[PDB]
Amino acid sequence: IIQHSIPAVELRQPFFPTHMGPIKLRQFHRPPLKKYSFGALSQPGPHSVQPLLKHIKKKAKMREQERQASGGGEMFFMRTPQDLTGKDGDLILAEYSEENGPLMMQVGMATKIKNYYKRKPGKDPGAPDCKYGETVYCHTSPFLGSLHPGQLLQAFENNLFRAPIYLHKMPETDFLIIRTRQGYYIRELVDIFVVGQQCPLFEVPGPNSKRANTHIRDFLQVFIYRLFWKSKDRPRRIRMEDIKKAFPSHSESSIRKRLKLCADFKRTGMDSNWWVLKSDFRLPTEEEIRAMVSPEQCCAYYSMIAAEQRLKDAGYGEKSFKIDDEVRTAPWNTTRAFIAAMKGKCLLEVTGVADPTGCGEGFSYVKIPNKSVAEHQERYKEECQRIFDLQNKVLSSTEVL
Amino acid sequence: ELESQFILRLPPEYASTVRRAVQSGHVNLKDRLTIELHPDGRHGIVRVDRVPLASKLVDLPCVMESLKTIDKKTFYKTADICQMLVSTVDGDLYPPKKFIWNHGITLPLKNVRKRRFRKTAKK
Amino acid sequence: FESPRPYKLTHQVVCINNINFQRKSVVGFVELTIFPTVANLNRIKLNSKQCRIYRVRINDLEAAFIYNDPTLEVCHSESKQRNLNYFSNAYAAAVSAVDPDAGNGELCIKVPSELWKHVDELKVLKIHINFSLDQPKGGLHFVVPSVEGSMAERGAHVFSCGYQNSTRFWFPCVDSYSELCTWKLEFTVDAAMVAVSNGDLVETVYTHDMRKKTFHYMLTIPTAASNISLAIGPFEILVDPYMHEVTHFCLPQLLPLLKHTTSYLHEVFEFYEEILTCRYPYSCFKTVFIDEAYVEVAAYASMSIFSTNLLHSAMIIDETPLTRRCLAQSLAQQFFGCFISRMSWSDEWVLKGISGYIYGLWMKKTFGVNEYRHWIKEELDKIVAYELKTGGVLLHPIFGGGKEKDNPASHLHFSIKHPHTLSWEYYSMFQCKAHLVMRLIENRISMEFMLQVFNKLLSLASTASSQKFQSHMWSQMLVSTSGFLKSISNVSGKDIQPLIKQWVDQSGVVKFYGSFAFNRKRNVLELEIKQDYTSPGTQKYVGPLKVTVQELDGSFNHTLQIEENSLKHDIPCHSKSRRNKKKKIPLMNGEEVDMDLSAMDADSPLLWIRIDPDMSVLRKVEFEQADFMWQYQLRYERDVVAQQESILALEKFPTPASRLALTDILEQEQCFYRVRMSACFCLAKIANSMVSTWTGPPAMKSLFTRMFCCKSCPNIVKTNNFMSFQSYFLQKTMPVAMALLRDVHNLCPKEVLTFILDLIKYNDNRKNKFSDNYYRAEMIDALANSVTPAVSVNNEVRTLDNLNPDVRLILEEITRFLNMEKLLPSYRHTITVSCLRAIRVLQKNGHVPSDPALFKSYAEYGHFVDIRIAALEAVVDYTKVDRSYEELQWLLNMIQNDPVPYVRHKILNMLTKNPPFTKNMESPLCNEALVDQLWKLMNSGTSHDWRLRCGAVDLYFTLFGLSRPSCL
Repeated sequence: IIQHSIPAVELRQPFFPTHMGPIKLRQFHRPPLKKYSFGALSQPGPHSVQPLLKHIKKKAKMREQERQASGGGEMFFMRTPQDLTGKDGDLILAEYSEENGPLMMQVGMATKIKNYYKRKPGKDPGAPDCKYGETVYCHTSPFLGSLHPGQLLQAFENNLFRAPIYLHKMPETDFLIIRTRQGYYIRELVDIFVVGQQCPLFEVPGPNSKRANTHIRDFLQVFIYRLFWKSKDRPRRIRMEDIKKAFPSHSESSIRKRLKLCADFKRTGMDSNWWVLKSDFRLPTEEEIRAMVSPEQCCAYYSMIAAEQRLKDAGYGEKSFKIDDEVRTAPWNTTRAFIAAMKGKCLLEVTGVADPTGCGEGFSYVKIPNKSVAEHQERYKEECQRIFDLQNKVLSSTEVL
Repeated sequence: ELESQFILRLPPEYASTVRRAVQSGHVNLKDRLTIELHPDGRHGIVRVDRVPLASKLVDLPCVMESLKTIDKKTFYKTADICQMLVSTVDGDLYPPKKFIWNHGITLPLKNVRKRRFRKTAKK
Repeated sequence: FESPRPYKLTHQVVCINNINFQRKSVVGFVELTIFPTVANLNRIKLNSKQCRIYRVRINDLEAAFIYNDPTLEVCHSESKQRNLNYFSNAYAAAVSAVDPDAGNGELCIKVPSELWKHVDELKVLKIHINFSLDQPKGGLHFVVPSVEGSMAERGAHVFSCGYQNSTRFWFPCVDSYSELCTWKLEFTVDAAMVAVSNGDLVETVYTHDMRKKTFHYMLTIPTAASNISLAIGPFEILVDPYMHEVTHFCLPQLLPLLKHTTSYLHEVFEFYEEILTCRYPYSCFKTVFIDEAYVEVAAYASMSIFSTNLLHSAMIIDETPLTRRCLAQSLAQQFFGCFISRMSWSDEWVLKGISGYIYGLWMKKTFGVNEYRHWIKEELDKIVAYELKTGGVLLHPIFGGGKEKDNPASHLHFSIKHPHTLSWEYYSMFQCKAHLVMRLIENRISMEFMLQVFNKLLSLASTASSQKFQSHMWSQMLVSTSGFLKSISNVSGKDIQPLIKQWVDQSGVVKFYGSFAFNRKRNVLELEIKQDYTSPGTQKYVGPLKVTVQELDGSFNHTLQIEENSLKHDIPCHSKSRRNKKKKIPLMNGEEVDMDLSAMDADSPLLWIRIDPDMSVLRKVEFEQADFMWQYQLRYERDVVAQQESILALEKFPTPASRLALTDILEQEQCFYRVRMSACFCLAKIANSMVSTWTGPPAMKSLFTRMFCCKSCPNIVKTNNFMSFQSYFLQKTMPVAMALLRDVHNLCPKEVLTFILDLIKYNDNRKNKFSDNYYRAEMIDALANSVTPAVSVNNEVRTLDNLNPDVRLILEEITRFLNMEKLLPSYRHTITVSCLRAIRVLQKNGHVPSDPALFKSYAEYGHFVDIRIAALEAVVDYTKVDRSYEELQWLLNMIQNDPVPYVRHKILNMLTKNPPFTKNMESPLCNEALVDQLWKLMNSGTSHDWRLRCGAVDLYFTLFGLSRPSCL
């Protein structure tokens, strides 16, 4: 059970962007350092880099006091955008070995660590203890390869993907710099994880599919409703200009479809007009808006349009998505291959062109049929086990190359 | 707005001094460590105890995520990191492709651009 | 918020000693740790029954002693007001006075003035009581194999069965619920015989080093008294392998059955903490199997103690649900017999609500989401049937405080403050409404929010547990209705207090005359249907809801509802579905593929009516469609609900052969199991309507033809037809409905007769790995459903024809199976049970004469329960139709006199379901002395258990309820 932060569940901006240009899709999850137009750090010259040690201890104390005053147990603290900052709490770094993963979490979303351990035969005294995560004793392997007896394997777990993680040490020269409009902030951090290839659990849609087109419509319907909740006029009213500014790739006629059932157009003698909420229309409550679009559905759409931009940059037009090798590496192709293989509908290519590492250290998510038939599935298990054990050895090794 | 975070790399003696300053938690670190960025957006000067180190903003090849926690089991993602400001003891403090970093920060991710990244086939 | 109950309590210690098997008694001393509340708390009351106290003591001071039993009869034994109403009210007031939830008395030790001045000084005391349970005559059980020489050592066991507040009947305590304490428990046991209670194995070696052992179970986790129970005698099996601490106790020579039985339990704990996001909030979990049950379910703290009928040892397929089904209850109620806890009897319903609903959630994600929905439909079956038999099942917060009644639901008896007034029909339906009202809370509120609520509940409880006893700050584990409701609305405040005052606080079932009209029948008005309802006796008016309609190939149209129910309403209209030879499938529901112009399809753009297919409102919906629409719904629909209700609607009226065709078509696919069983019974009714309209064949023989190829089956299907459990149930069911197929000449199922006899011939060896058992049983019940009432025209009862002819063949087969199961016996004598039902139905047609002495010889002591229980059902119908006074007297004497509780429970239950002596139809003259003995058995001989005299209350409900019995 994954409980995201309240600005994540409330579909808030700029945590969940409404529209991303071609530049933004190339820079998806790689935000470039951009100058401010105003504020302290818009000025030239050196700027102070401030410590956080008093602030970390104070916030951890207060959150513990809020826990003990009602009166213990498990408490949820991620209720505001201010609570999602890196200025407080215990932190990790997570470095993804994949250049462009099939599913990615946004700022504000939640994930777990489960410490998968397979018991030794006979008298197991238990799994070894780790600094992070909850121990899960598993008899069936949640990955493509099987755990060995006595093997502990850490992994990220959420509703998007499954991926093994490997605790390493942050280098002694490297620090975390938090940069805001008001100043530079610094914190010490020692724990960094190397994250392997993802095992996707949520399906990425194809471009202009029916699921993708339903998602854009519903996300537009979510954004319109929250604009009415933001409006303070009685009766509630919004402007077409505010929707078009957030959605420049939509025609006004497609926005006219979503507004005709809930609002009435009142024209005014100016080139700025209002959509007044219908008096007999009950505006849906917050948690009803939450059920319409989940954070996981947005990331599946976000992965598609970013990868679609990368294929257009590589010379592949819309008629290509009998299929080209790079089009097989698209997340709508890899995740549909993996989930059907997870459900027993087919098998995987594993040695093949959709290998994200390019050197034999990862899995190729391309469908092969289930079709001497006990040897066919055993050779699949042998090929899965070999690369899984090889990936475990390389990404956990402290060898200096 | 989204909080910007990036990795700062120092020479080891300066990293040890600033590390002792961070572990000490004294306020005057805001004077002991300053960062100045040039208008080109790629070069800079990192001053440790008024000592200038010539710095270069490079792009990390792997996407990196920084995540917060309270109970060390359920983690909340805070930021995306893809850039590193590298300070050197030599180099032009005011300099008149080379900002592409080729390696991971961690030990197994050495030479990811040349060895561990599948390259895109055009046309 | 707080208890209106003084003298807070912390700790208690038991010490059972000298447990006897010969005079069969128990001695023990208890000690109690009390913080009194106010001074002059002199006449301190505890409560028990059937307990001769040996001495009482507070700190080497034997103080005073008060011991009443008003749980016994009226203060005058000949109070001539021998009707219901006075007795109900008097007994209600009596046992309310027995409850210490007021200034009362059952065990009022008076504090001496010395110790009263100590109360003035210090309100902290200890209580040491010596006492001895006799032969327990309504609190415990000493299961004894009737050997007494040596097998009394190896072969007996000892435990406590009982209802909620039966801890009274075991050892003296409070009103036993809602007193948070902790316990140290000392157990004088045989070195072989292992005793299991709550808590933990805290102190046991070979103990006291003399001849026996002695167990310390300490429950540190703060609980109440009605969770404590001790089963003495079985054998240990840790059935751990996946979760390391799961503990099981069964009688010897029953053990490897657990090795099949017990597992899947790990999966259940996995499921429950996927729900709750905790661990199993204890140390360990303990499970005892026993040959008896006061109640089959029974579930206590860290421990579920229940019957040795639920083993289902690896070959016995039909308890594939039942076993783990009941295991699910014995976990879920466990938690809410653990921690969440009712502040009163009038506060419980949330408990059984969330517990049963949670194992409903289990039944979703374990097997059969369609069987889940089927289970919900059976819940509505039970509830609708009972509250149209009887009045409502209400969930009070409301008292009649101040000697007030406020009870329209006093159609028989009291409910407000008390468990021990109710019927098992009532208590069962209480749990059933509990399930369905939690489904209504789904219907207004997210499942995720339900997870949120329950996690907050158990967080606050487990926080409030396991500490140094926060003084004055500890009763947060009483998580009853009011603050629970508050926490719901804190999670999401919606208009759920209307949900309460509808369903929690107006116990009424709602029928529906949603009258089908047909606009856009090329009508100017467009797609309209009227809303209607009124039907009192037991009615209720629920307005604003919505309506679910399927178009031809189109939208699930949903439409609002209102109160002031003389209503006419519209539909969010379909398109002009025209040229539908071209509009073949414009997307019915996904990629479903169907084409019929067979309906009234000139102007029928409609397919199916529905109100709330997710079964929100407690409903009994009555309306009419075109029969085409019903049959086509039976061609396909995505609801088992819709499928079996069109099964019922087409069981009423029609007979085209197209109905038969679509029925058989429905039977031959992958659709559902029990759908096909009721479809068989559809064919039964409709082919019984084929007397003059025998258009189709002798039905369903073709179904065994076209569906069953062993080795292509040259005209007869025989062998090894298992491992595909669709076919298992289907072969198990179908020949019964074939034995129903009758057309009026002599109803003549002769082909079917001989065919079924041939089915009984061709049974399998051990090639079937599945114990070919229930298949025999229902073939036998098909023979029991070869009901032939009209052979003996004048006198042919009496060995005359050696009565003839096919009846005799049926007799041969059932005689065979009775002696086979006397020799083989396969699994509970289940075959013998179905046989006994068959022999009674043969007496109900006058072929083997109406003589009970067989069934009488199977109601005896040393048989199984199920045999005995079916014999008692049989002899009850015997005394119903035949007018045997003497065996009724015998029956009541055995209601008085037998050791097994559950037979008394079921005698009185189905005696009341199937009565003789029916009210105001009194030919067999109850007025003579039978009212007298029945009034006695209400008063006397029935202080063993509550529910026995609750059943006697049900007896006087049915037999001469609200009046003098027309004696004097």
